[PDB]
Amino acid sequence: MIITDVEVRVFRTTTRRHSDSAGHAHPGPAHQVEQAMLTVRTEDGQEGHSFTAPEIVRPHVIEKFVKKVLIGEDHRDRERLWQDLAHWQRGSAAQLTDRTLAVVDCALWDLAGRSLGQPVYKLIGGYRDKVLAYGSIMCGDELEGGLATPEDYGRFAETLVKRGYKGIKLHTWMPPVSWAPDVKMDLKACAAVREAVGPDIRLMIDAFHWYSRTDALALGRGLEKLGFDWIEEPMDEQSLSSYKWLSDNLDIPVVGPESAAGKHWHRAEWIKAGACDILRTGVNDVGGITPALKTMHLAEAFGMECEVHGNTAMNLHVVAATKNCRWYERGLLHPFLEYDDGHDYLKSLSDPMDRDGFVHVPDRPGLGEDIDFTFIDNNRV
Ligand SMILES: [Mg+2]
Repeated sequence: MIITDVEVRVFRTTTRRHSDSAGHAHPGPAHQVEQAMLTVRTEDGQEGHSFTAPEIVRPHVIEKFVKKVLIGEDHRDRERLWQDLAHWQRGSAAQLTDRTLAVVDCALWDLAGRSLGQPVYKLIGGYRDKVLAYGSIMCGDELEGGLATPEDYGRFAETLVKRGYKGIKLHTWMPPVSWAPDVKMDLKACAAVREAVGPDIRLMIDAFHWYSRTDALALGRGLEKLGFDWIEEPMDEQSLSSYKWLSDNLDIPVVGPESAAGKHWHRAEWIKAGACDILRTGVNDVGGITPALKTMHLAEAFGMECEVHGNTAMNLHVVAATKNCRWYERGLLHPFLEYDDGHDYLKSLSDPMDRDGFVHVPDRPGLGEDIDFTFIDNNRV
């Protein structure tokens, strides 16, 4: 069960998903994007895999940090290995990130699952085999017929309800969109969606992540008359105090923190200070499945829900293994893209959804990602 190799394979995936200068996703021309796959192998030849961006698992990080911690170690000692990596972050000159911790932890979970022939959520201790998912809409754009106007969001929302989604979350306009951000426009989009889907579909909004306190209050107040389930990260999450203030001034539930650093430790501070009404976590945000589970348990002890940020198997398994999370986040979605088509490097979807809005966790070992190793080999960088 001893780890003998840690390898990274970079390949090209064909996609229409682009990201602007601020990191927001948008649909664009079909192009090839470099993707990396991390593989951990043991003495007996068993392997575990996980995907991430090339820079996160580049040679510098693999040689200086990851191999030194994993090679020659019992792969099942996930807590000891995660803690070893966490301990080296402070002195890593800012290069050993939570993102690197997440991919390594995920590969370790996949390795244990594949080695035992067990789905990761079943190994953790399963709670549910299927879970409701909300359609998470991409940030706004300036594409005619895409997500350029409030009406465009309303029209896309109708399409998502038809698909089966019981919940819908809007990500509104953000720079570099020429005129963004604009609280009034964001509210018009929210109103358009509510008008289009009716009062029975659950709605949420994840607007510009850096609004001032005054703008966030105006946004939240406008959401009141629309009956939205929650307002997500409307202000810079580095300001815990701003969230304590905003929560005390809004009726609508505030969910967070999504992007704030500090992993589960910082999440505890948000609970202690009453900075949110619903907690938030994510495998990529807190450094892996291991710390994500800790954040779920933390929230549960306070009788709170903890909504998991992000799609893909790693997050789906956390959701399936816990009770205090209302949804699995399926997206990001856009009218110009067909999410159900999947990825070219995966033979099947990790998160198939039925016509009733329930995603069914695949009955496959580990994270259950149906990897097309042949495609990856044929498209190596
Ligand atoms: Mg968000």
